[PDB]
Amino acid sequence: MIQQETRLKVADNSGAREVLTIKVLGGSGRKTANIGDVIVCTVKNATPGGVVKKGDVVKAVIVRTKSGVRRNDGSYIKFDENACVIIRDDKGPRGTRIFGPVARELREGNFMKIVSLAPEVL
Amino acid sequence: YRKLGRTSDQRKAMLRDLATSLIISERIETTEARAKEVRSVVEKLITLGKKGDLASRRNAAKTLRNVEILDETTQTALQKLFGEIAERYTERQGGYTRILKQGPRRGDGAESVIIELV
Amino acid sequence: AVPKRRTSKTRKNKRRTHFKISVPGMTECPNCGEYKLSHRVC
Amino acid sequence: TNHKLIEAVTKSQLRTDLPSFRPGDTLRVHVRIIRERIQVFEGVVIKRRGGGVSETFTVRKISSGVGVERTFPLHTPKIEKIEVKRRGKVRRAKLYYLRSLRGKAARIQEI
Amino acid sequence: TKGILGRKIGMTQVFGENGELIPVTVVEAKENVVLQKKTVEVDGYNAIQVGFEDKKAYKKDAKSNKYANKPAEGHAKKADAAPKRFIREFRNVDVDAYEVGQEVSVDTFVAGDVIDVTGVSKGKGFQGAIKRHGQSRGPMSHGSHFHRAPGSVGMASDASRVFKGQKMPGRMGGNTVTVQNLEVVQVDTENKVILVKGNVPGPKKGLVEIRTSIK
RNA sequence: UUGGCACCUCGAUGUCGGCUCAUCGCAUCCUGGGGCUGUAGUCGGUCCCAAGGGUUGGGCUGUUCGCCCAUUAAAGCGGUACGCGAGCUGGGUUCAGAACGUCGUGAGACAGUUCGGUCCCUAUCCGUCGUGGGCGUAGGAAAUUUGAGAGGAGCUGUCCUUAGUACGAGAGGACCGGGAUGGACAUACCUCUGGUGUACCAGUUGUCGUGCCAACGGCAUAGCUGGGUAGCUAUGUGUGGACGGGAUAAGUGCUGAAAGCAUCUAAGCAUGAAGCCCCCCUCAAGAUGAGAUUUCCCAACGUUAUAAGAUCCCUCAAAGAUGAUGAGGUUAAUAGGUUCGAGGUGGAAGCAUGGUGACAUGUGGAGCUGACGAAUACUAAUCGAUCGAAGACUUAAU
RNA sequence: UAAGGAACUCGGCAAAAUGACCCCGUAACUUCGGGAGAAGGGGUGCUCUUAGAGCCGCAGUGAA
Ligand SMILES: CC[C@H]1OC(=O)[C@@](C)(F)C(=O)[C@H](C)[C@@H](O[C@@H]2O[C@H](C)C[C@H](N(C)C)[C@H]2O)[C@](C)(OC)C[C@@H](C)C(=O)[C@H](C)[C@H]2N(CCCCn3cc(-c4cccc(N)c4)nn3)C(=O)O[C@]12C
Ligand SMILES: [K+]
Ligand SMILES: [K+]
Ligand SMILES: [Mg+2]
Ligand SMILES: [Mg+2]
Ligand SMILES: [Mg+2]
Ligand SMILES: [Mg+2]
Ligand SMILES: [Mg+2]
Ligand SMILES: [Mg+2]
Ligand SMILES: [Mg+2]
Ligand SMILES: [Mg+2]
Ligand SMILES: [Mg+2]
Ligand SMILES: [Mg+2]
Ligand SMILES: [Mg+2]
Ligand SMILES: [Mg+2]
Ligand SMILES: [Mg+2]
Ligand SMILES: [Mg+2]
Ligand SMILES: [Mg+2]
Ligand SMILES: [Mg+2]
Ligand SMILES: [Mg+2]
Ligand SMILES: [Mg+2]
Ligand SMILES: [Mg+2]
Ligand SMILES: [Mg+2]
Ligand SMILES: [Mg+2]
Ligand SMILES: [Mg+2]
Ligand SMILES: [Mg+2]
Ligand SMILES: [Mg+2]
Ligand SMILES: [Mg+2]
Ligand SMILES: [Mg+2]
Ligand SMILES: [Mg+2]
Ligand SMILES: [Mg+2]
Ligand SMILES: [Mg+2]
Ligand SMILES: [Zn+2]
Repeated sequence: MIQQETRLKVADNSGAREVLTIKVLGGSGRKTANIGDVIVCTVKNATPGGVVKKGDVVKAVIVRTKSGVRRNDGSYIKFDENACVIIRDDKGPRGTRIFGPVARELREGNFMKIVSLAPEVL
Repeated sequence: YRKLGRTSDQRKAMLRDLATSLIISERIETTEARAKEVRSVVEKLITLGKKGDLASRRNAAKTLRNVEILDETTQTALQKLFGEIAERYTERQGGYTRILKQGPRRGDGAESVIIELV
Repeated sequence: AVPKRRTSKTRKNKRRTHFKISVPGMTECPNCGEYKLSHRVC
Repeated sequence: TNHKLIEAVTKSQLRTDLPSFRPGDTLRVHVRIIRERIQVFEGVVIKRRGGGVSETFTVRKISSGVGVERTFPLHTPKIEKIEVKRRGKVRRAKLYYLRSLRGKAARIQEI
Repeated sequence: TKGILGRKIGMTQVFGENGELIPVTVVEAKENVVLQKKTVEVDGYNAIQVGFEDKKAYKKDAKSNKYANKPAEGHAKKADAAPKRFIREFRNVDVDAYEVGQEVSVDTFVAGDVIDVTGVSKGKGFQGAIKRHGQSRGPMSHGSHFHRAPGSVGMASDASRVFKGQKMPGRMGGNTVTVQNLEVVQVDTENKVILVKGNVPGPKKGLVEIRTSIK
């Protein structure tokens, strides 16, 4: 459950460490976003030498949330943190690695490169 | 359950007081709502007495007040409950109390009732 | 906050149409030949 | 019970091959994922709740340093098998205190 | 089309084909009987009257609705049925396919049928604009003295009145509500139960009317 | 709008912005329909019809406004005392303090600025939202209803396919259709995920009690802490609005004269919008025009007693401020108790064993358990009392 | 009080958070006194032996 001003860890090696959510995309009046949704964010904290730098306005896909998600079989998955991945327009990751587990809903979202690079897909 | 115009602790204390008073006197006059709550409290205490084991006695002592009852003998309310009252109700399956309405009080119009052991 | 006009006698009595009490619910007691409230004991 | 009609109409949905387990136990849950494969979720049971066909249980694991929790209805056909690997020693029904712990501080003693 | 009356028992869930969780409402629709057939020639419209949940027979000095009064008893005897607790009319069905006194069984519906369910929603008593009409609160701090009030109720000299239809506090719930395009999940002839996908209006034990969906 | 005028108000018509809640207009921002185009296509420009619905979250500023960030189908313009302070706020602006610049000999002052600075009111009438009582509806009554009329709802994105087809050197890339899935909104509901859960379970601190050990009770925010049933709930679970029929707008015509021809028009005949009337949901016969159907009841002398039927009173909850509604009142499961359960907690007390001891283990998924399910008349719904029609007249009738 | 965490607002107003004792450790600047409780970190229960060994809970200045 990600809204404007929510801060998210970045689960890739693109340079960004923490981002702040600027906008939840996908319609007028949309307030919250979850796993697989795309957000506009600003990089509040970055590591040295990364492609993505502090102060940049980028787009990211949410890959895990504390709220988690509910699947049609009545099962749920929840994570210990909110983490996102910086993406390009082609939905490919800007970084070259993905850290930590990501939700399988990314596959339905067509973030196949992220799913492939993830060390675990639950 | 009713709130009886009291906070939780006050209500619990009043219910313990009323139940012990009913055990001591076998018949008391109070308000209707008070009696409608006291009946459940007192009947559960009598159930504990009919059980009669040490655990049931200690559970009853959780609720009963420490009031002595004076043939110049002396016994506590818990003793009376686990002796005389339990023995009198050994063969009855619930319904140990009955409420009898009497009409409003002069001072505040409260519906006075008498609740007594059957 | 305050009445704009005084209330007429007519309006006051119309309002008081329902302001009354009812005779209590009472039944005869057999032995004593008196009356009591229904579902109450002497 | 619950309502007799509800119990009667949902009796057929209940499974009779699930092992007994309690919170604090480690389970391997073999979940069918679909190309139909089985993915094993191994972790500690932190909560069981509800009753009848509505009963659910939650299992928690640490995946690459990130806590993950999976909640399943007890009688979902999507679970192939449940194996009780370990029998933990706990003092309460809901192990929510494990969420804020990490490493050895999150260890659960065995029976 | 098709129609039946029942009592809402409660909510539960089932597992469908491919294992998806289907939340369902259990409706007990036993003891449904056609009491009357209204026609255009006599009543001016076509409908079937269905009674549901047999009640006790008439007795002298009955003090509650548990016992049929003499008008209700005569109405039921005309159909050769026991007096019923709930009586409702169905205009959607075709009256030429029913006889007076015939049972309306749960087997009338079939799994997969699309239905509309009507019932009286749960009562909530006197409620304010925030809950009843879903309005916004005023600020809870910053000196505010406006929290759950309804707000301005009109304009100035024009119009010097509050319009009809203004949203204000008042009794909430207890209204007839129709939920449309639900699905029948399962029909269980024994126990006379219909499982409706989703949820329906009203408290447990409340009367519900199941009809074939208009749309 | 800035003004002009000075006609209501100075025995008071509270001023800006914001919040809450809207409501109306159309010179239409989006969506729907259409003409022209310097309209190849995708996009645009302009004009006409169209007010059904929709029309944002932030940074700065008291701000309105405006600029900017990021969205969106779109972020329309106006009216309602520049809507709305007996609904709120009070940052700004007519107050007493103080200071700067400036003007003044001065007291003080300001096309200025700066820090600080009390927002009263128990609703009589109309109005509005709910909810009862009386009478009427030509007998009385129970239930089921028709629908005059009224209210609600009315939005829209993206993707796939048609089709990489039509068009186009190329780049690019359709209409018309057909499928899928969302955003916002509305509504119902607690199976699920969670919240709450002050008479549920457990752990724990200080202190005072129950004579002591043990076990418990009081108080400390429910002392605190970890869970949690019902109920109530959203952030949770379902459902709804892109349909169709009739009549139309701007348009487009067919046939067709006045006017030999031409011409959508003058008479005729079609077609044509998210708009109109229906379709969908809700209320509705005080619809005094008071409707309909089925069933029940039937007296004598205004009076007495009554019928069918209601109530009073009492036990209550799915209902509820109170009335009202619904479940029941002994020919009874309505509530309480009792017994058995579901769920919740998580292993009672006592005793035994092990340990120096704090403790541990076993008896034993134990003990306890508000609201949830069932069974059971043990307790209380006693006796009783009140109301309640007797069916008018006139005219026609196969 | 889920998720979020000043997006509220003129303004974090109000509330939340901090808080005791013991031990580590502490910057610019300075009128050399200060700044300073700067900041930031560790330990508190119970039992037994004479600093060790144990015991229990989600939590030990377990409340205020
Ligand atoms: C809080 C109560 C006071 O209300 C108000 O102060 C306000 C908030 F209601 C208020 O300011 C009203 C609104 C005022 O009226 C406005 O006047 C404007 C000029 C015009 C406007 N309209 C016509 C456009 C009017 O509505 C005025 C003049 O009160 C000062 C009304 C007149 C009749 C007036 O003087 C009245 C009598 C005024 N007052 C003097 C207080 C004088 C100041 N004060 C004294 C105290 C106090 C005294 C003792 C103890 C304590 N603890 C406090 N608190 N405040 C009182 O003792 O009581 C009230 C009612
Ligand atoms: K729930
Ligand atoms: K009528
Ligand atoms: Mg009470
Ligand atoms: Mg207390
Ligand atoms: Mg359980
Ligand atoms: Mg708000
Ligand atoms: Mg307040
Ligand atoms: Mg002017
Ligand atoms: Mg003049
Ligand atoms: Mg004036
Ligand atoms: Mg005046
Ligand atoms: Mg126009
Ligand atoms: Mg800021
Ligand atoms: Mg104004
Ligand atoms: Mg006003
Ligand atoms: Mg001054
Ligand atoms: Mg000078
Ligand atoms: Mg200040
Ligand atoms: Mg109509
Ligand atoms: Mg439940
Ligand atoms: Mg719950
Ligand atoms: Mg002791
Ligand atoms: Mg004391
Ligand atoms: Mg004291
Ligand atoms: Mg919170
Ligand atoms: Mg939280
Ligand atoms: Mg934070
Ligand atoms: Mg802000
Ligand atoms: Mg703001
Ligand atoms: Mg403060
Ligand atoms: Mg302290
Ligand atoms: Zn008497």
